[PDB]
Amino acid sequence: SARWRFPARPGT
Amino acid sequence: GLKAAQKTLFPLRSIDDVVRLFAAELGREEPDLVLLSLVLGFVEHFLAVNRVGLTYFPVADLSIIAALYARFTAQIRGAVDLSLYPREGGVSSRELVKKVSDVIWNSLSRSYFKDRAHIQSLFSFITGTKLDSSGVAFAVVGACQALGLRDVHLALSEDHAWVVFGPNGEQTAEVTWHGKGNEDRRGQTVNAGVAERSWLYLKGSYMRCDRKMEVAFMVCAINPSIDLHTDSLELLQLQQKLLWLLYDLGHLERYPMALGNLADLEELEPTPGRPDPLTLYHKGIASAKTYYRDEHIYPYMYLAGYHCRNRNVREALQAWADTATVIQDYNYCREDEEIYKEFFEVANDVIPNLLKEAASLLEAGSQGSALQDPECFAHLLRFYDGICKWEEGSPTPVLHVGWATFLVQSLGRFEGQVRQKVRIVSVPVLTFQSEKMKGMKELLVATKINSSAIKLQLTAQSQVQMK
Repeated sequence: SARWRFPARPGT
Repeated sequence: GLKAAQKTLFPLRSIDDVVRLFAAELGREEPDLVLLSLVLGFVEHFLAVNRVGLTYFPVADLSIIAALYARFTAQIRGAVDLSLYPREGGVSSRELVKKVSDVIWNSLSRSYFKDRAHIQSLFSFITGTKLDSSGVAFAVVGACQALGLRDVHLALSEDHAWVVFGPNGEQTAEVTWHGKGNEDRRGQTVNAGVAERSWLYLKGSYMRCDRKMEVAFMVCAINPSIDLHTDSLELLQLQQKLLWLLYDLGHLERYPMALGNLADLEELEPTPGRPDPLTLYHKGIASAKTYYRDEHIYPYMYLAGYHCRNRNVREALQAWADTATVIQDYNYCREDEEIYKEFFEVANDVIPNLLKEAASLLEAGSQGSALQDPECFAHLLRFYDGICKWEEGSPTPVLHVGWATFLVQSLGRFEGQVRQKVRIVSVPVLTFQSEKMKGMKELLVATKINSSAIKLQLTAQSQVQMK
């Protein structure tokens, strides 16, 4: 399932 | 509540029509954050969340978009009565900003997963009553714009969001949560966090957005992920086009992370005639040095990751060394765990894997190997020195014996004859800032690295086993 990350934080 | 001029490009029938809309708004006195976030959320919903029936692009009809816009503006205008909160000077009050924050917060579903994808936009707020952490802060700023509160702006660190407002733009307010099982400070300033010298508040060298940088934030907040192994090409393209629009207009000049995101997109699919990824990573680092006192970590992490993916060992190590040279001047505090996790993963997974492969390729006869370059060994040591110095004076420790096993392993990937070439000079040549690394210096050139002594020096452990 797809997750949230802080916008434009590098990496995956 | 849209103006006639804002409606003339609908219906939006392609990526380029969405870009035209963004161009037209960015050319207005103030771009309409509510309109733009609804459009992005709409197109993201139908390109990433539910693609049933997609044939090219989800056409955004004005009737649909205007109805969503009216639900938002109705909700905020009905719930926030401005007469109760008089505005002298074109400046908003803390009570008003808290009221708007409360209206957004109290509108959210009582229970939901906050770490889900695609809950960042006002489309998600209206249709699902769900937002992610930073999405709440953006929504508060959108609602304030809808109310005419021109002084309310988004503030961003590398892992959190809040608002600035008030006389001269100098007031700060927390409007959303951070992290998980952390304690909510909504309404409060960020001054204690700045004073503590935590990474989360960047020693005060955080981004203070204007409305065009708020547009950049929403564009960075686009999430092309359909699931863990597939991205939407359409949304990647849209993001990339919108970032270039913003770039050309000057609106990424003070936004290092956005320049990094753009560089990453160019690596995946380069746009003819544009700067190379490396150029863009270096622009991001230059933006952090110019505007933010070189106090940001992610510009160097972005760079280091590019080098790592391209198996540029020397340049990756250099860039992670530079990451650590930034963090050394922070105190590791309670809500900085995301950056701890980042450094942990670099030290304890990514560098080891890179060096393991380099060791195999050296065995295979590679020339100019990082493992034969004493400058590379110096970057490895600068990386650890910055992390050790970070830990100094911090309310919470950083290093533990889990790190020491990897340090010994990594050191050991360089032959003693390479290691011996680095001269460690006191205040290649390297100066250490940290007391831990200064004490480790003699141990760093032995043919056989003394693993137990290294462990003792890196950690709080001071004794060996009794038996």
